[PDB]
Amino acid sequence: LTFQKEVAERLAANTGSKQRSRLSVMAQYLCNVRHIFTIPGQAFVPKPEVDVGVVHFTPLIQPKIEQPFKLVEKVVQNVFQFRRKYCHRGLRMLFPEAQRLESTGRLLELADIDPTLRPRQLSISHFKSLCDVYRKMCDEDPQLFAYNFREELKR
Amino acid sequence: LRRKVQEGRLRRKQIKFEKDLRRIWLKAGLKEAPEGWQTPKIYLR
Amino acid sequence: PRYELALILKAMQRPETAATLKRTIEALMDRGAIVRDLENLGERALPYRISAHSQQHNRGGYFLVDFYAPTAAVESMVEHLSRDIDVIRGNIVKHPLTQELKECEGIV
Amino acid sequence: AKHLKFIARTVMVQEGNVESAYRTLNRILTMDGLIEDIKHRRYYEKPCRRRQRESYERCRRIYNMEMARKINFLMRKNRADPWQGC
Amino acid sequence: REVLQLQEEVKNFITRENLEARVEAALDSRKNYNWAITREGLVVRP
Amino acid sequence: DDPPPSTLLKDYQNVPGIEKVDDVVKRLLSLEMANKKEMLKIKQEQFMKKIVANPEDTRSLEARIIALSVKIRSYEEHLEKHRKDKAHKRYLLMSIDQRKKMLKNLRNTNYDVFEKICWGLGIEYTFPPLYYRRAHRRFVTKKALCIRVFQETQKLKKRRR
RNA sequence: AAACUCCAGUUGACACAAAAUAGACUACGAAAGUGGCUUUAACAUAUCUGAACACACAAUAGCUAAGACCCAAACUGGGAUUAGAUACCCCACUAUGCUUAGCCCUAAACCUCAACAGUUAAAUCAACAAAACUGCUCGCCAGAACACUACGAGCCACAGCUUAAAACUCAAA
Ligand SMILES: NC(=O)c1ccc[n+]([C@@H]2O[C@H](COP(=O)([O-])OP(=O)(O)OC[C@H]3O[C@@H](n4cnc5c(N)ncnc54)[C@H](O)[C@@H]3O)[C@@H](O)[C@H]2O)c1
Ligand SMILES: [K+]
Ligand SMILES: [Mg+2]
Ligand SMILES: [Mg+2]
Ligand SMILES: [Mg+2]
Ligand SMILES: [Mg+2]
Ligand SMILES: [Mg+2]
Ligand SMILES: [Mg+2]
Ligand SMILES: [Mg+2]
Ligand SMILES: [Mg+2]
Repeated sequence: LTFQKEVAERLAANTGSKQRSRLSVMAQYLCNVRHIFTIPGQAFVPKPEVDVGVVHFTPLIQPKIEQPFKLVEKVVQNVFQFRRKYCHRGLRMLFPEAQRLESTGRLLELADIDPTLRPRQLSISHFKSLCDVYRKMCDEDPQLFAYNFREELKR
Repeated sequence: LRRKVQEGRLRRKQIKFEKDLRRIWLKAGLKEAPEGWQTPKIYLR
Repeated sequence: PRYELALILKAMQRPETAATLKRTIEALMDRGAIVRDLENLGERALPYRISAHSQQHNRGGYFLVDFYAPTAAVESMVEHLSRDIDVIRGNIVKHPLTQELKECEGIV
Repeated sequence: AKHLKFIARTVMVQEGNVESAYRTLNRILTMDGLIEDIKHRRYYEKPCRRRQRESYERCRRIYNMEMARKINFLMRKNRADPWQGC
Repeated sequence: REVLQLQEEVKNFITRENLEARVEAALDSRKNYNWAITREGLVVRP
Repeated sequence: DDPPPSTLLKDYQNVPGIEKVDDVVKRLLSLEMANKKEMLKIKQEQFMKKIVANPEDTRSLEARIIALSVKIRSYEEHLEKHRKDKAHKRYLLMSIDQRKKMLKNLRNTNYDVFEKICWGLGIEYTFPPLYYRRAHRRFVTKKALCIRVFQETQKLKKRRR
């Protein structure tokens, strides 16, 4: 598939890269993703002001996270919402305020994750651990997976 | 991958620093390092 | 230095106003001040409604206290004026007479 | 809010001429700068844009006054030709 | 000259001895700081 | 130490009959009822009387050093309370550098006055470093090790002889 | 259209937010910056020049700890829209904008004019910009690209900042 150059780079970005983001984790925990080559905008007949990358996806035999897609999506989005901060600042936003501080600590201890790790420095195994522990917490709390902190801030 | 390369380079820098420090006291005649001396790790936080 | 305290006091009867003025001047003296004069500008409607000490005021008595105090006194005095319940608003300024009236030759 | 009402921005009607009173109030608000303030406060103007606008307006006013002064000064010569023919 | 002016002026300062009398005298007095200016630069007192 | 608050202002200290006035006038004409700058003026006058040969000559290098030292003390007193005042930190640092330059000139020209100034103002003249280079971690550790290695070499040589 | 109807209008009480008009002024500060009121401290140097690294500062953005939260608002949701819609409009709400103690050290950080001293006589003067020059000092530059890059080194910075090349290639830029 063809994407914009930046989107293709983010899809195929390694840990620590300036383009490491939600799309990187989401695509790479399920597929082998390769950004093959880039086509400049001058090669398209109405010339755009952006470059175009070509990305190849090969589904993995063993997905790197054995969890439901929406759970991983929520975890990755909340991790990357504050991209330049410590990862725990994004992780605490997964829980209601009353148990925010305690639940974040429990999650980080059970997942064995250094709180000072930034989102761009998290590998797919860290996300696997966090997603497993969050799945356990959701199973032990039926209303947790549907929590939206913005709606709680509306009130 | 640049993290692995960079940390390997930092390790090699620390090794070079230790080697130079050792060279000095070996040339000075001391068989071992100065009594109680321990080379600090200055290239790692 | 020489200071001027502009005091807007609650609209009270004469005895209470006298007591408040005595208390304020005594606080000034206790903080090391030498009071030069006390001018009464009159009781008048405030330019706007002022809320102080959980009370709304539309009228007030305006007074001026000229005095000399050490520089350290001013801050302390301000705190005292914040606590006096009979003071709507107290402000200490450098006395305008100390400010020099520089002379000019006109429009260049 | 803490001020007395019916003193600021208040106009009395003369002989039931409500339109004239409204137009006088509009003039007062315009020359006091309140209309332009209200209209400019609807959206935030960035400080750099605000500074550029004020500089442009000031220099436009200065240039226009200088041009008007020049035209008025040179208007005196615009009369009938006293040496017609030669 | 400044010293002598201050020496004569201090005689009228408020002290702890004359506080009450001066307070009452001020209460029975009014001072006006208001005055207006004309286009010709002339002070018009109230 | 600061002048006592009862001391008179510099401009009202030689008026004839200033000692024959009321206590209230004395208070009004004392440092107690003034700002800090008059106290600094009194400090400068005291230092001039104690140090310089001609206290009236404010034009000499020693007088300038005294005035700048008083100003430096004022800036230090300000910065003790105002720790985040970067402008006054800059003023203090520039003033210290300028005083060092004046002290260097005084040392080069008049050594006796230089000694008298250094004693009177409690100034410890220091010679500038010869080289200006960063003392980074590697250099610091290496220099420490070299000093130590010299020490054990000295001990070993003493044992040998 | 969604949204709200614990909504809306008048009246009263009521900020850790931002400071109409003055300002058509052109001031203060080394620069960055600084425009609500009062008070206290307070704006170095009586030769000049003098640093990527020494010593102290540096808008906005960004990061640690704590706090405040009206309004604004990267992102994140929802409403409306062609025929692959509006990225753009509407609603809600984050980081952030604020305070305290620390980092980070970047700008079209620009008057795109290095600091001091002097001249207005010369042919004024490639052009444009902003009239043309002189003395003296420091800094910097010697074709383009590779390259605000690689390596080395330093840094509370960890795909960050400063310093900064070579090979191959071209007759230009
Ligand atoms: N390198 C020194 O420590 C030093 C000492 C005395 C005088 N100077 C003089 O400073 C000038 C610059 O010398 P450079 O080109 O070799 O230095 P540089 O610019 O090449 O930097 C190398 C080192 O010299 C220091 N340095 C740079 N400029 C300096 C200065 N003006 N004064 C003191 N140290 C400075 C730097 O901190 C750095 O550590 C020379 O005229 C030199 O005579 C330098
Ligand atoms: K500019
Ligand atoms: Mg200099
Ligand atoms: Mg140099
Ligand atoms: Mg900064
Ligand atoms: Mg910030
Ligand atoms: Mg917020
Ligand atoms: Mg220079
Ligand atoms: Mg080149
Ligand atoms: Mg670089």
